[PDB]
Order: sequence, then C-alpha cells, then structure tokens
Amino acid sequence: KKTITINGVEMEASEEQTVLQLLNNSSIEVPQVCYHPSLGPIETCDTCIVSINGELKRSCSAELKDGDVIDTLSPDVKKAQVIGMDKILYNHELYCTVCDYNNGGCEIHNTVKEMKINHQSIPFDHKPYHKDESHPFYRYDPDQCILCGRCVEACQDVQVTETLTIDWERKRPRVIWDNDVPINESSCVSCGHCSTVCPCNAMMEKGMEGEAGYLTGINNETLRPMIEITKGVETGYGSILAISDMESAMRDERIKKTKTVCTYCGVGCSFDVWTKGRDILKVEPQEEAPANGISTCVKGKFGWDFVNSEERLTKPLIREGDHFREAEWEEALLLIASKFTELKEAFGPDSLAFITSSKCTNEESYLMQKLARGVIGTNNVDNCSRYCQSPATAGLFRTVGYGGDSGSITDIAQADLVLIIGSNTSESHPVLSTRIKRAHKLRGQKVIVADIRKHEMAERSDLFVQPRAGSDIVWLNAIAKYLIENGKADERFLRERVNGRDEYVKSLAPYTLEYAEEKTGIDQETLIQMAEMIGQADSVCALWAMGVTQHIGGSDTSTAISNLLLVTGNYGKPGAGSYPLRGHNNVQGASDFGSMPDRLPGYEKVTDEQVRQKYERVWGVPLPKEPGMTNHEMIEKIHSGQLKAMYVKGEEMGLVDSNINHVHAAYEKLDFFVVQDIFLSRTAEFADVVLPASPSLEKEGTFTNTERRIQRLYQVFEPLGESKPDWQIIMEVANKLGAGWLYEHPADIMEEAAKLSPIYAGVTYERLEGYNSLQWPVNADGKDSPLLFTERFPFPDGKAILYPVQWTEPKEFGEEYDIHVNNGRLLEHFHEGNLTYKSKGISEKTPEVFLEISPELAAERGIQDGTLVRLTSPFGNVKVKCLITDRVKGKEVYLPMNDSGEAAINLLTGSHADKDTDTPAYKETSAKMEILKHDGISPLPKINHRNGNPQPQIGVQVHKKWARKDYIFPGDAVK
Amino acid sequence: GDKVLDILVKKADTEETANTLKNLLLLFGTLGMLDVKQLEPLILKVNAGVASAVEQKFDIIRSLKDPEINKSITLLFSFLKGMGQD
Amino acid sequence: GDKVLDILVKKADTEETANTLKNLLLLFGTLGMLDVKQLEPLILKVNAGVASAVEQGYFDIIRSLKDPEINKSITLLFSFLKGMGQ
Ligand SMILES: Nc1nc2c(c(=O)[nH]1)N[C@H]1C(S)=C(S)[C@@H](COP(=O)(O)OP(=O)(O)OC[C@H]3O[C@@H](n4cnc5c(=O)[nH]c(N)nc54)[C@H](O)[C@@H]3O)O[C@H]1N2
Ligand SMILES: Nc1nc2c(c(=O)[nH]1)N[C@H]1C(S)=C(S)[C@@H](COP(=O)(O)OP(=O)(O)OC[C@H]3O[C@@H](n4cnc5c(=O)[nH]c(N)nc54)[C@H](O)[C@@H]3O)O[C@H]1N2
Ligand SMILES: CCCCCCCCCCCCCC(=O)O
Ligand code: SF4
Ligand code: SF4
Ligand code: SF4
Ligand code: SF4
Ligand code: FES
Ligand SMILES: [Mo+4]
Ligand SMILES: [S]
Repeated sequence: KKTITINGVEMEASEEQTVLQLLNNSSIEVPQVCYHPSLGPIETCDTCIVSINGELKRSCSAELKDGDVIDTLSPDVKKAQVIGMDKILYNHELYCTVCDYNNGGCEIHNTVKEMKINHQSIPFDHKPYHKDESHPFYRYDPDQCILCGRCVEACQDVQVTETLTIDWERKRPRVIWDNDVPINESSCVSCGHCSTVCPCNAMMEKGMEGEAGYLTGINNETLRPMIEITKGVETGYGSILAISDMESAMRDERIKKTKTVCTYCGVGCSFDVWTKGRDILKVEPQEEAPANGISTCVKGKFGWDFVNSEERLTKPLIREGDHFREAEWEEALLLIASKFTELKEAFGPDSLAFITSSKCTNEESYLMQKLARGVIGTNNVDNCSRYCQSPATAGLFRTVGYGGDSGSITDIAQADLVLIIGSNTSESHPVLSTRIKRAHKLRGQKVIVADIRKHEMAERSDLFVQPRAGSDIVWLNAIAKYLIENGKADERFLRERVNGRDEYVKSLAPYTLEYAEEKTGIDQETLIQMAEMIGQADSVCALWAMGVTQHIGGSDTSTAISNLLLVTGNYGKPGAGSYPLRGHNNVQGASDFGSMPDRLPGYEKVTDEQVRQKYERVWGVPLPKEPGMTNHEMIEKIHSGQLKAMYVKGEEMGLVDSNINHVHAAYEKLDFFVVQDIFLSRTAEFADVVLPASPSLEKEGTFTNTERRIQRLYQVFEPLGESKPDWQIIMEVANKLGAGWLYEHPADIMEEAAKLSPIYAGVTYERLEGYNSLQWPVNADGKDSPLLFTERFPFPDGKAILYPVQWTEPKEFGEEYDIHVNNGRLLEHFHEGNLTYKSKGISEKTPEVFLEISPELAAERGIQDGTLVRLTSPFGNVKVKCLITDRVKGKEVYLPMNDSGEAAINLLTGSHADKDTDTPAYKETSAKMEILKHDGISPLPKINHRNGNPQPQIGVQVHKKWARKDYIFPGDAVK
Repeated sequence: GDKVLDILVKKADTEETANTLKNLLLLFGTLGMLDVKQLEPLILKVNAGVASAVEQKFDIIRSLKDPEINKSITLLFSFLKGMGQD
Repeated sequence: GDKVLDILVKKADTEETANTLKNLLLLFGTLGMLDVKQLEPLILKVNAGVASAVEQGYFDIIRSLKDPEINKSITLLFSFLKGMGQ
C-alpha cells in the first residue's frame, strides 16, 4: 500500500510514481512549466517546489514514497515557486496581446496567471544572439527561450534525431543545433517536435508568425515600440494579462482548429490543423492522439502546402483532341455514364477495371468496390496494396488468419527485441520508429536490422546484418531450423497453438548455417547471434516492409517471418508479433473495405457463395461470382484487348506501376480512361476524363492505419472550387448509372458497410468521435481488438498454421547489368512527390532525385557528386545526378522515387512480379551505368538533413546547469 | 493607418510619455483607496474658509484664541492624530 | 463578446477595482459641493507664490515674519482658519 498526506488531508496513492503525478490527479495547484507528460521530468524550470517532509523539493522528479507529508500551500513553498518563475521571466519577455502563442494554451502565460503574479523581480534581459530563422518551417527566438529543455528532451529522447542540445557551459545558455550551426544547415529532420513541445513562442512554426493574433500583423518596426511603451506604462501583470485574455478569446472567431488523420503514411498520426481562412497556421498535435501522441514527422507537421497549390484541379477535364477541355460536372458525369454503359453492353462488365486510392477514406474504398461489383457488375477492383504489403497479408493469411499487424505501436515500444527486415523504418514510418529508437536508446531494447542499405535504423541497431537482395528467406528459415533443432523453440506454444509442425521442419532441411552463409552472405557466427537474440528475447516484434515483399518470393519470405514468430512463441502476447508496416495513410482501410479483386469488405472471399448472397440482399442486386484482375495484371489485359476501361482514383499508376514504358504503351491503347485526382498527375495526362477530387483536409471520413486503428477525419476546408470529395464523386457516377444511392455524409456509407463487414460490425462514427479510435476486429458491442490472437487464432480449430515455404531465387537480369539498383523513398518525400514537391519548404532542402553511389563504385567509375549517369535496363533508362555515400555498398546503388520524368525509377523496373500475389518485384532491379556528364552541382544541398552532425546524449544534461556558479536552487533561497 | 500608427507609437515611445500614462493609471488606483465618501464635511468646511478669505482689508498670538480659530486648529490636530496608525 | 465580457467582468470583480469606480463617481459629487467659482483669486495668489519659489535658520524665521508680503499671506491663512467653523 501507499498512503500519503497532501496539505494535511490523508489519501491513498494509486499508480503515481512521482509526487507531481499524484498532485495532478488530485487536482492540486502546482506550477510545472517544464513538465510535459510525453517527455517526463526535466528539473529545469524549478517551479514545482513543494515541501516533501519539510524539505523543499521539485515534485516532478520527487518519487512518491509511502508516508510522505507533502505541502503545496505554505508561504515558503509559494515564495520558492515565484523565485523559479522570476528566472523564467528573466529569459522570456511577456508581450501576450501581440504574441502568436497567446492562444489560451501558453504554459508561461497561464502559469504567470495561475500564480497571481503582478510584478517581475528579475527584469527581462535580451540574450546576445539573433533569431535563427534559417529553416523553412520553424524558427528559434533565443530571447524568448527559457532553457526548459523540453525541445532537447523531444529531439534527443522522443524523436531520437539528437540535433538539439543546450550549451550550459556558455555565459548565456542557448539551444544549439548540432555544434551550434544554423537550423537549416543542421541534421534537423524538420519533424516539428521542438515547436510542438515548446511551452512558449521561443520555438514556433513560421506559419503562426503574424497570423494567429489580431495585432501580430503590425510590422516589428511599429510593434517593438508598442511593447516598450506597454512595458513602461504597465501597472501590473494581471491588468494586461486580462487584456491579452480578451484578445486571445477573440481569436476563436478567425482561427479554426480541426482534428484530422495524416494523409501521408501508415503510422496514422492524428492532430489538429489550425487554419485562418484557407491558410494553415500550424499542425498542432495532441497527447490524446492514439497512434502518435505529440509526435509528427516533416510530412504531417509541415507538408500540407499541396492542399492550397495553384495546380489543384478545380474543374473536370474532358479530352478534346490534343488538349484537355474544362467542362461542367454534368457533362463529365454524363460522358462517364454513357461510355461505361457502352463498354458494359458491347464488351461485358469485366472490360472495366477500378482502382481505389489508399490516400482516400474507408467509405471511398467501399463505394469504389460497390460501383464495380454492384453497379458495373465486375470484380476488377484493386488498390496500391498490390505493389505493396499484399505478400505480407498473404503470409499472415497462410499462418495467423488476419490481414493486419499483430498489435499496436505501443507493443513495438514494449518489445524486448525488434527484428527489422527490409524496412527503412525511420524514413517510411518515422513516428513508429521514434518508439523503437527511444526503446533502444533508453529502455535497452534489442534491435536487429537486416538490410542492404545503411539507414538510421541500421546505424542505430544493436546488430546490423547485410544479406544479399532476395536471400532473406534463406536466413529466416535457417534461424528457425537452428532454434528448433537446438531445443530453443517455444514448444509449449507450438504444441497447443500451432499446426503443420513436422511438415515445416521437413521444409527447413536445406537451410543449414552453411547454406545460409553461402546464399545470404551473413557468416554462421553472426547467424548464431541473431538466432540467440531472437530466441532469448521474451517478446519479439518482427517489422518487415518493401525490402521483403517487393520480390518474386515476397509472399514466401513474409510467411517465413510469421513462421519464425510462431516457432519462438511471439504471438498473442503484448510486446510481440508480426508487423508488416502498412504503406499509405489508408492502405489497411482501403483493403479492409473490399478494394481487392478476390475479397469483399472485411476480407470475406468473393467466391464464397454465402458472403455474396449477404451483399446481394443488402445491395439489392446480384454480385459477380468470378474474381477480377490485380492492379499489375490490368495493364496486361489492356494490351491484349480485354480491358476497355479504367477508373483510377488517387493513384499515380503511370509512374508507380513497374515497367512504366509498358504501362504508358497500354495507356495509349485503352478505350476509356478516367483519372480522379487532386492534381493533373502523370497518369491523368493519359486520361480521357479527369475528375477534380478533394484531398483529406477537404472531406470527412475514416482511415485505418498500420495498427488496424480506425480513426475519424473532420473537414478542415470546404472543397476548393468544383472539386468534390472522392465519395461524392463515386456516388454521383453510380447515380448516373441508376444506383439511386442516397448518402449524405461518409457516416451513412460506414453504417451500411459495418453491417456487412463482420470485422467492422461495431464501428460507428460515435465510437470514433474526436481522438477516439477502434482497432479491428470490432464486435457489435463496440469492443475492439488492440492485440490480436490473445485467446485464439482465427481458424476453424483456433490454431495457427506453419506454412512450408521455399526460397525463390531473385530474377537475374544478365551479366551486362552489373549495377543492382535498390530503390525506395526519402523521409521528406512521398513517392514521386505530387504532394511533397508542392511543399516549398521540403523542396528547398530536397529539391530533386539522386542516385546514391558507393565510395567504391565512385572510385572505379570516376563519379563525383553531380555526375550525370545513365542507368539502362532491358525495360528503359534513367538519366540521374550522383551522390556518394557509405549508405550503399559496392555495386548496389539507391535511387529514391522522388522524380516524375528522366529519373523515374519505374523506367528501369521490370514487369516481373511475386508468384502468388502479383506484387511487382521492385527490389529486383538491375541495370548498367553509362557516364553522360562529369561536372554538375550536387543533387543534395548542404541544408539537407543528411549533411548534418547530430550530438547524441541522454536527456537535457540539467546537471551541467546546476554545476554553474550562477545556479541557485529556488528552494535553497531560505536564509 | 500602418504609417499613422508607426508615427504615433514611435513618438510616444519616449520614457517621458510612458511615465505620463503609467502614473495616470496608478492615479485612479490611488483615488480608489482615498475615502472620498467621508470628505463631504471637510469639503464644506474648506469651502467656508475660501469664502471668508476673499473679504480682505504679534497678531499671530492675538488671533490664536478666537472661537472660529480653535475649531480649525483642533480639527487640524485631530487630522495629525489620525496619521499615527500602522 | 460573451467571453470578452466574461473575462472583463471577472477581472474587475475585485474589491480593489470596485472601490476605484465607487470613489471616482463619489469624487465628482465632492467636486459639485466645492465652490470653485470663488477659487479664482486664491488660485492667482498660489500661482504668484509658485513663480517666486522658482527664483532661489532660527534667526531667519523671526526676520521673515511680519514682512509686508508675509503678513498678507499669514493673515489670509488665519482668515481661512476662521471660515472653517460652524
Ligand atoms: N517518407 C515516406 N514514407 C513513406 C512513403 C513515402 O513515399 N515517403 N511511402 C509509404 C508507402 S506506400 C510504403 S509501402 C512504405 C514503404 O516502406 P519501406 O518498405 O520501409 O520503404 P522503402 O525504402 O521503399 O523499402 C526499402 C528498404 O528495404 C531495403 N531493401 C531492399 N532490398 C532488400 C532486400 O532484398 N532485403 C532486405 N533485408 N532489405 C532490402 C532498402 O535498402 C530499404 O531499406 O512507406 C510508406 N511511408
Ligand atoms: N520502383 C518502385 N516503384 C514503386 C514502389 C517502390 O518502392 N519502388 N513502391 C510501390 C508502392 S508500396 C506503392 S503503395 C506505390 C505508391 O503509388 P501511389 O499509390 O500512386 O502513390 P503516390 O505517388 O502517393 O500517388 C498518390 C496520388 O493520389 C493523389 N491524391 C492525394 N490525395 C488524394 C485524395 O484525397 N483523393 C484523390 N482522388 N487523389 C488524391 C495525389 O495527387 C497523387 O497523384 O508505389 C509503388 N511503386
Ligand atoms: C505577417 C506580418 C509579419 C510582420 C510583423 C512582425 C511582428 C510579428 C508579431 C510577433 C511579435 C513581435 C516579435 C518581437 O517583437 O520580437
Ligand atoms: S509566448 Fe506565451 S507568455 Fe510569452 S508573450 Fe506569448 S502568450 Fe505571453
Ligand atoms: S526552445 Fe526549448 S528550451 Fe527554449 S523555451 Fe522552447 S522548449 Fe524550452
Ligand atoms: S529533428 Fe529538427 S524539428 Fe525535430 S525535434 Fe529535432 S531540431 Fe526539432
Ligand atoms: S509518421 Fe506518417 S502519419 Fe505520422 S506525421 Fe509522418 S507521414 Fe504523417
Ligand atoms: S516541472 Fe519540475 S522543475 Fe520544471
Ligand atoms: Mo505502399
Ligand atoms: S501502400
């Protein structure tokens, strides 16, 4: 037990580790300028001075012991808090009525107000530094900096970028970027953590500057004397704080704060968008955000410029010969209805394919498949999951039965070991990686990284193995064979919970340590270390991504990961499981709502006569029995005169499908092509009709992230011009064909779909209001499933299945193609950059594509930074500038996807795909390099984050502040 | 307006103008403490003194005894007695 | 406006702010009793004193008293004391 007496009254302490934690739950007034629950105690502000048994101590750090007499009201404790506040006010100038941070949530402002402060003992003295306004997105104002170290704690221990430190050893301490370099030139990855956690305007987003307040637009030349006049005139702090509070209240008229779910990646970050009219002031994250908390990356925090891009499509386009004609919505919808009916009558319903966008909502995916099956009468639906973790879902379907990750991001941060296979986790799922990086950096979590490119996760991993491209299943099978034969497998688990064990051990026969060392290149000794770490860890989370799945044996390698987890007993328990990291913001949800050729919503098979009959009764029409084409297969069927129409929504297929020369050739043949997008994408150029769609900020709906977490979107802006949200468009197209759908809000679409999809039975918009979320399967009672397979596996006998898998040798291109072109993404850029190149701040620090060349290959071919080369494959060629870096080795190069022309990676890639799930093998691309130009400007500027110099450390180093001569603890001011 | 305000604020930025506005606000706070409710009889007496001081034409010793004088000097001494509290 | 007024009234609700407004209204009522019509000569005399004070022990108090300029002022000061008494 733990009984404590606070201010005389005795009470029972629950789970509060610290005194401040108890005081907060008990609703007892105590200043905490530097305490942010997401960061933990820092002990920098010194305003939580309470008396723990007569001793003045900081309550944020004070551990709540049994039988502690804490007092938070005596004159000495209050005199100590005001002393700590005086130093904060000496380092921060209060000018609230004309400050953009005076939005009711300023911790300095409300603490001065809470403490009934009227005078300032230490007058504000300007720091001897200028504002660091070098970065495109945020700025540092050292004069307003209170040296609380909240930004340092976030950069170091939450984000784990380690750019920010405080030079305590300096006469006037200041927040330093790297070894005191300008923000723009530092390793600052622009995540936004430092501005988010800053308790004042010291670290603020440039979007807020001059925009948030009514008097903040006044030029600093006139506003500065106004502040100096007010400072001199001032009778008391409470008088002008009331004036600032009335102005703060007035801001509610202009500034609109709306909850949204990030339109970028599968981490599923939710946050509030602050908008004054159409201007996005700042993306304000909230602690209640289920998947991210206060965490964000550059894309979600600052990459929203595209919504207001002058290039946004605001009117439907109908092709008129050699150009696009702007036409009325009625004529565009009437033409789509006339042509779709024409090809359906003359060539059948199967001569029409439909592509759903994983950028769009769950309801929009549901309506696209309802149009394809219920209206047109074909099963030709699919989404970008085909090029993505389709092999990963095939692997999970074969072994554990659910097409989703085993648990939450919270389970990943809890894991004893995190095995990362073919996943640039800190650049593709940044907020998810912050949990792994923090766990490894502070909790001592073991991190194993299997990859061909040395990225942040590889640099920070406990063990970085580098297997040959496509050999991943060879070492995975060998780890399982060694663990099973050495008796280190979880036999209690394999017993009552798994099937096909003896057939599985028979298939592991060829995968001996010698074979693994021979095929993968990883020595037997390190293979023992991997197996020992995997086996000895109590909880193992296996995170895999496109390095595993974008291969011919991608489905099998994914199955091998699930099989290994079954062997070691890492399922149905917290901190363990299979985590194929879901690509797009709503790839999980687009698949969850039947945007696949083989399955209807809730993953119920199309060929299942019982499932089809359920939908027939509800939809009031017969469903097609035969499955349809995949996203990859669709271009082959256009070429063979089988597919006469394609309705592609929010997918850049003309650049993202493999072998884009063959893709483009099929686009010229195609009878009718409807592209629905927010911009005239590369794909939209090949369209006969382009429909202006509205992005995430201009619509309502739901997204399902990597954790199967259904989250709700609120409308930030009204749809720009005549662009309509995708659901409204799909519905209007269906209505033109006689569907008679009567939805008024996406919530109407969700109610219909929850009744039909069994895994979504209990989902209602009411259960998803605000920051509330539901993880599927959600039964009709509203009870969700945060952690899968706790009681049983979803198979008739409740037991998982070990699935025999073989190594499928990666496709060999030929001896003349000696360069293995590895490809992927960049932290700052999203695919070819239709969204991210509109963000000028992102463009500024990463303006173009580049080809990573190893120092070995650069020495051999005489390559320097900026050397224009020509990678040529049997499918096409790219002309790209070069960048030397030890991230790539030998003859493996790295070509990111951020280019829409000469350097489009999919000009090199081949149409060879996974044998079971048709996922293009993008990580099996070879080419030969021919030098075109020798001298050129480096494609990566000095200001790019990759050209930085992090300063890793544990914490803020508050002990360095206490070591100074000027430091006098406020509590120590007694005599 | 941007220029008019710029000129106005820049000219008022002087510490002489800041003190004028500072003490004007504080003067009202000082007046809030001053019990002007009980000033009514004192103002009527000071009013009667002003009225008699306009009708004009060792004397200090002779005048310090008159019934009219004694009431005023005892009230002046009573005022000094009040200014002896904590 | 509902929030602005809420903040304004809640901050002015202090007894210190109530007294400031109470005595401000009471001050005008006090000024209404004060006969400032007959202050004209007194203000002209106090004005002439301020003017002469700009242009700069025991033995001197005796010498300065009973002087023609002094006698007019001390007799007017005694006449003011005579008025205060009813
Ligand atoms: N910033 C950003 N984040 C994104 C996206 C984006 O465009 N930008 N896109 C989203 C989408 S749709 C997707 S699916 C996900 C992709 O997320 P990831 O799969 O994490 O991303 P990529 O870098 O495309 O994957 C390639 C990684 O696998 C490694 N690799 C290549 N071949 C092999 C191999 O044979 N074996 C092993 N072990 N590793 C190999 C590469 O070096 C690299 O680390 O990211 C999502 N997140
Ligand atoms: N060589 C190579 N190729 C790859 C990959 C790789 O690693 N290497 N990765 C593959 C993978 S995993 C994936 S998922 C794909 C990514 O390929 P896509 O899914 O095509 O990806 P993005 O380029 O983000 O395309 C998004 C498009 O949607 C539009 N858009 C954004 N929001 C909305 C909205 O609300 N409504 C509508 N209607 N449109 C919207 C944008 O303007 C843009 O045109 O790339 C694949 N291709
Ligand atoms: C969009 C107009 C921006 C130009 C106005 C600059 C003043 C911004 C108001 C923020 C507070 C003033 C900053 C300061 O005095 O240090
Ligand atoms: S940052 Fe906060 S405390 Fe500082 S001037 Fe702005 S509102 Fe006031
Ligand atoms: S910049 Fe960092 S130290 Fe300075 S006030 Fe903001 S969070 Fe605190
Ligand atoms: S990476 Fe940059 S934006 Fe993010 S916390 Fe560190 S310094 Fe701040
Ligand atoms: S990690 Fe993904 S969801 Fe989170 S802010 Fe970045 S792009 Fe958006
Ligand atoms: S919150 Fe405890 S000293 Fe800052
Ligand atoms: Mo993807
Ligand atoms: S994806």
